[PDB]
Amino acid sequence: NCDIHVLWEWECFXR
Amino acid sequence: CDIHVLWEWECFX
Amino acid sequence: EVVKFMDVYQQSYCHPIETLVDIFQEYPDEIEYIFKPSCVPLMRCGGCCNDEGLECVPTEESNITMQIMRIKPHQGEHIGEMSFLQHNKCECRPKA
Amino acid sequence: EVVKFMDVYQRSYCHPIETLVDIFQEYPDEIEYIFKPSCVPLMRCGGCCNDEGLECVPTEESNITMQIMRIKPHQGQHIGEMSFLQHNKCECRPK
Repeated sequence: NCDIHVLWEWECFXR
Repeated sequence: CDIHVLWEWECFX
Repeated sequence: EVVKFMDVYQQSYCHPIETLVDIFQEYPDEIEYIFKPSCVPLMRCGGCCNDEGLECVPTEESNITMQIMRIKPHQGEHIGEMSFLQHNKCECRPKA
Repeated sequence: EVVKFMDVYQRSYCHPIETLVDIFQEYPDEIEYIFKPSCVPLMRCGGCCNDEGLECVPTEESNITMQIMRIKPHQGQHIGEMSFLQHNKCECRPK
């Protein structure tokens, strides 16, 4: 769900 | 009032 | 009193933010006139995207009307209404 | 719901306003690194003066420190502090 075109969730900033 | 300072309507008069 | 990383990211991510836009950018055709104020607070698309390849661009647009002082030298001055474009929603799209 | 002239003038006159400033032009020497976010919300002198011929310039300045993600590719990621200049008071001075 962590698409570069979309804003925010911490569990993106996991990777 | 001065040009360098901001505001009162009676400048815009 | 450091600004927390997630607050910094949320405040800087591509969104509409109050920008001071010069009126000559919006009404260049009105050459003979000097405006007061010479620029205007408009909601304009600003901020960064997750990648350098992307740009913050407007998707939804609208107008706001504002009282602005018109001054033509050797004529006088008056306050009229003037409509200005504003950005309501923003998107991160590839650079074309 | 028209915006009254006095409100427009007060909101537009030379003052410090939240600006989203690119990190790359504040720390150009740091080429090797990629930052997240790539820009930062700083109070910067903006707006107009009573005559074009004056410019809105900073008088009182300070620093704000902010947590920013530093990335050197193929090396790893870290969140450090980074200090940025910001404008507290503004003046309309001749060009």
